[PDB]
Amino acid sequence: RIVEDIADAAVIFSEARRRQWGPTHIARGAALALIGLILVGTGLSVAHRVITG
Amino acid sequence: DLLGQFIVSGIALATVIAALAVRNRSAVLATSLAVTALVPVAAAFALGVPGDAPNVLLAAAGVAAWSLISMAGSPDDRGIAVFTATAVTGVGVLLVAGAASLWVISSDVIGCALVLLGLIVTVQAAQLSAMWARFPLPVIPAPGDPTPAARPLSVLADLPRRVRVSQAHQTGVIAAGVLLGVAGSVALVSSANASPWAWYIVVAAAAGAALRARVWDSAACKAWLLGHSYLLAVALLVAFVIGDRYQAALWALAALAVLVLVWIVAALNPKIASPDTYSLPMRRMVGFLATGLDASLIPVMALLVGLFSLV
Amino acid sequence: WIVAALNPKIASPDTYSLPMRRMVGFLATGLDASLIPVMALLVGLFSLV
Amino acid sequence: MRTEEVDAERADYLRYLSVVRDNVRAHAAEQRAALEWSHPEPEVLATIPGTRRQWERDPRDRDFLVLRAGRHDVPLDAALKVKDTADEIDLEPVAHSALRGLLDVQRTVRDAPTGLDVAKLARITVIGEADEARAAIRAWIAQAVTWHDPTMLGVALAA
Amino acid sequence: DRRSFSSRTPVNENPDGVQYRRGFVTRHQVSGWRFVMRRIASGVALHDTRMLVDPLRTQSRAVLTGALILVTGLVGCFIFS
Amino acid sequence: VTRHQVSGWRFVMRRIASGVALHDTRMLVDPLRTQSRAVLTGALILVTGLVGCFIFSLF
Amino acid sequence: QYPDPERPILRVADGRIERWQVWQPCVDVADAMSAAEAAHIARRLSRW
Repeated sequence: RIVEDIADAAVIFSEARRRQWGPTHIARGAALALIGLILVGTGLSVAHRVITG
Repeated sequence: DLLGQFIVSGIALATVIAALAVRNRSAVLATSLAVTALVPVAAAFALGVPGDAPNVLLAAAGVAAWSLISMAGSPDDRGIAVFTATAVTGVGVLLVAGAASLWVISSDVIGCALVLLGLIVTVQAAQLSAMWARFPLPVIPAPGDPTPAARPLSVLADLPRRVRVSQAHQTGVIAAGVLLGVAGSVALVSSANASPWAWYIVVAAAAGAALRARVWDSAACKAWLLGHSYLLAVALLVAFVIGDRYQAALWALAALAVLVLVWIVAALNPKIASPDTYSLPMRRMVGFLATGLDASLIPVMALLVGLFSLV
Repeated sequence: WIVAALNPKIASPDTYSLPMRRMVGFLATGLDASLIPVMALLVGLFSLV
Repeated sequence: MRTEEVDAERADYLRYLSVVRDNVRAHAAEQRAALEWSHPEPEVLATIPGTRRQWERDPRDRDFLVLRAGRHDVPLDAALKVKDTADEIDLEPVAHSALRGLLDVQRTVRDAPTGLDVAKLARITVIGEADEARAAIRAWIAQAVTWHDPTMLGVALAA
Repeated sequence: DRRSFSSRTPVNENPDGVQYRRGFVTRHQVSGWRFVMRRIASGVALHDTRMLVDPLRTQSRAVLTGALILVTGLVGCFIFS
Repeated sequence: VTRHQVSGWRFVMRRIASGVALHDTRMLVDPLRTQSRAVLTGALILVTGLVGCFIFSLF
Repeated sequence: QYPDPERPILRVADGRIERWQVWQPCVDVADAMSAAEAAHIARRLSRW
């Protein structure tokens, strides 16, 4: 296709993106947050001992 | 000794030329080499400056130059957000480091400068991208008779490439925005038992980020935005432990726990992350709130840095 | 003068933005506007009243 | 009466324009669909002599004795007429610019199956290299004979 | 009513019909440019350009208001001395 | 003399000026006018701060 | 004498069929057939 109105020419040629936020990126966000939390708590106590008592 | 710098210089020059040489055949190895090429260059142009900051300045200039000259000489993509973000953050840190090096700085003005630069770049992110994409600028005519020519079909056949490049640039710009928006906000509160206006500033900037993420639509951009509070929390945590305090660290963990709790209760509950099920007045109030936050930011920043006190 | 002599795209006001050549207007309005009160300072008229 | 209102009106007109562009693109889709249906590429015609579409061309149909030769820009037979009634009144710049930039690129279909009709030619004379000619000749002559009843049109040769 | 004269412009068909070369951005042109660049810049962040509510300009004018109130308080306490 | 009669006069004796320095009489936008009020207002900022500082000693 | 649209003149370029008017390519990608292809066409069609 050929479009000249740059407004549509951007709101049309950016749909090869599956960009929909939707209720599925929320899952990976929650999961990786949880994983980081667990690891950082453990490593926090790790360094807490490798540097103090 | 010096040999630690001769090695860096040689490796970095070799990588520069090799990444400039394989562009034509691979176009995929080329960009990986280009990305890794800016870790040694900054080492050589900073440690190469003898001293302790009067040295980060040249490193920032080097990464900015390398990023800029590699992004332009590139195909459609893979010059992804990584390059533009390095470029913007290098330019900002160079601007701030010059003032820090040639003059004296309270080591708090630094935090003010960085949070300001981050807020500025984030707020004016889109326009800057549309600039860097080099769109076909409008042709607004006078009410006389300079009846202009229609755009040739060539530039209209080249447009889908520019659109993707625009999306990429704007993601990268937001990335560097949050990256600096935390790179200062951590150098602020962590120093040694500072003023509560710093507390309100960091929480205001975090809420301003997390409230901007209702604007954009590219998922990666929204993720970068929402993640600023999280990255801030973890950076404070490690700066505390290395700061040798061991008291509010567990408080940072408490905060991070609330963050992941709200994340979870939002995750398996597709009735709170749904803007439709809410009310119009609440939408309007959230908007007014997001306006009020970043409105209030700059005056309270000036108060905190103390320029109402010089006068 | 030289870089604008042998390079006929900097001395043609058509190839700039619309809002960039806009502000140059503001700049050229402020500069001559401030010029009279600044003279009052230098001459030291304010040290008489 | 300051810039806000005129900008609102600008935005409204541009939205209307987007709608019209979508509609005319649908019309162009119909047109290219039909023209591809009735003059397929000179390889599919190997499969046509079998199925029930071989003598599917009749003297009442809009495509009759039309011989395809290639692809180029067909001018979109639909109308696209605006009802301009002004005596050189000055129209808003940022709207008129958009409409003008529309009425020139969405008026001609992109590469579409052309038509070398022979119902009103009575003589064709090609010029140029030997077999490049006999190519297009054999091409449209087969495309002609394949669609129309052998009891309706005749061909003659001398070589 | 007041019998207004809507702006008009015909042709020329003579010698003085292609001699002016005067580049001067009129108010309308700068308004139009502002609007176009704020309808593109809202087509790569919102992914719809019906332009009913623009929050980007809202953000930018908010930070501007912060700056202006900053300078206002600055001088209003500079007069304090 | 109504204002329309004077609102007219200053307009024609500006359309003439744009005539001989700008070489176009469309008068869509005229920097010469800006040139006038700019240097003009820098006189006012003087005269007011003149008054505002004369009154400053009046405490 | 400005050839009539009927009984016209046609020149065959590499992929053009350029009409004769005063060069108005009139086709930008031409449809060309091969000999053996037409042979197989005739063969198939002689059946019904």
